[PDB]
Amino acid sequence: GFIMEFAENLVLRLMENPEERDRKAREHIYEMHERCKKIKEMWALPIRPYGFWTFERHNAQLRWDPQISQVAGRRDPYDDLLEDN
Amino acid sequence: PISATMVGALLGLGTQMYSNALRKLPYMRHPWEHVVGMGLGAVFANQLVKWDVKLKEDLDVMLAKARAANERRYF
Ligand SMILES: CCCCCCCCCCC(CCCCCCCCCC)(CO[C@H]1O[C@@H](CO)[C@H](O[C@@H]2O[C@@H](CO)[C@H](O)[C@@H](O)[C@@H]2O)[C@@H](O)[C@@H]1O)CO[C@H]1O[C@@H](CO)[C@H](O[C@@H]2O[C@@H](CO)[C@H](O)[C@@H](O)[C@@H]2O)[C@@H](O)[C@H]1O
Ligand SMILES: CCCCCCCCCCCCCCCCCCCC(=O)O[C@H](COC(=O)CCCCCCCCCCCCCC)COP(=O)(O)OCCN
Repeated sequence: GFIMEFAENLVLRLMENPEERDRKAREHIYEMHERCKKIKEMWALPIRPYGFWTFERHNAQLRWDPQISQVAGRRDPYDDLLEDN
Repeated sequence: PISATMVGALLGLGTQMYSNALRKLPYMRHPWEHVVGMGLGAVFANQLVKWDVKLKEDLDVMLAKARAANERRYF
């Protein structure tokens, strides 16, 4: 053929779907705003959590001392006296 | 698209020639260590990507746990 009859549909192939572009734009806005709200919530967390000491890793002694309160140097004076019988 | 190896190998070759130039040497003085640097860069980039994925998922778990713990004050 001639030049323009091919350059026309060439440019038309080069250009994209606008419906896809609009859908992607509204989508991206939706999830970006949702993620923005999520990050805003995340930044509100205090440095020290409400539980803190309640956490099992932050006790480390309520389940260690009971198995140590029997060794010498930690016993209540009234433990060795009546342990004989 | 770049597959974390076309960038890791390029960075390895770049840092090999970069260290080679800082000693005032010809850029391709020792191509065997150039190949070694390419391989090392590719391996390091792949490891970095995998570690990033693992690290992100672990961070998501940590944030979920922290949010659940913080929510308990209201309820
Ligand atoms: C220092 C200068 C950096 C200049 C480069 C900038 C150019 C940007 C491209 C950087 C680049 C490599 C980084 C190279 C760093 C250089 C090395 C530094 C040391 C040199 C010695 C990361 O780029 C992508 O990496 C993705 C990793 O997940 C991340 O996506 C986010 O992740 C989630 C997180 O959990 C987020 O939640 C989520 O929102 C996103 O999905 C993003 O970081 C980004 O999309 C290129 O992508 C590469 O990574 C992956 C992605 O597919 C590919 O391999 C994958 O492996 C499996 C996963 O195990 C997959 O199963 C597999 O399918 C896949 O094959 C590679 O083939 C390649 O594509
Ligand atoms: C970060 C993203 C961007 C960077 C990407 C990096 C890419 C990955 C790295 C690629 C490196 C490629 C290098 C090519 C391989 C060269 C190997 C040559 C090794 C070698 O010849 O052995 C000795 C050289 O010393 C040595 O080479 C060993 C000393 C090397 C020092 C490394 C220190 C690592 C520990 C600290 C890491 C940094 C921590 C920072 C917090 C002998 O040398 P000779 O025979 O020439 O003569 C004696 C001179 N003494």
